[PDB]
Amino acid sequence: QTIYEKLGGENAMKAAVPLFFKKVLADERVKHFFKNTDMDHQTKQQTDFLTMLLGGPNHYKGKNMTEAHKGMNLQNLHFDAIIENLAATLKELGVTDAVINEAAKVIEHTRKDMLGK
Ligand code: HEM
Repeated sequence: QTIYEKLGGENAMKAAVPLFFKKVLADERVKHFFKNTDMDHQTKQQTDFLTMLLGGPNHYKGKNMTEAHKGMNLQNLHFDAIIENLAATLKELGVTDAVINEAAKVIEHTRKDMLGK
């Protein structure tokens, strides 16, 4: 069983990513980083990245997490906000706390790759 399957597979991921962006783009700590972002493109990259990271098909062709956030000098409070919004998204979509934690635990390894770049 992969975390991707536990979350409900492809239709669940396609629902979760725009709901995660709806919470990110409402969060004072991080919404402004997206001011000039093409959000259709970013929906596709982020769906492909999370799907690959959580054990679904690997079709991610984007940048690595240092390149993706290069020159943003992101701080720990920004990464906490992204995790909090993904957790709130998956909870609103009916995922149990155990599965949200498994997913967060994988994503958390990316923190050192993108902070302070
Ligand atoms: C730490 C707070 C974070 C902020 C403020 C943030 C913000 C951003 C922004 C502004 C861009 C794109 C610049 C543009 O193309 O318009 C980007 C690219 C990306 N971010 Fe983040 N991100 C953060 C954390 C995360 C996390 C935790 C992940 C994955 C778990 C992630 C995955 C990505 C991916 C896949 C891209 C796309 C790279 C590509 O287009 O090739 N980010 N991010």
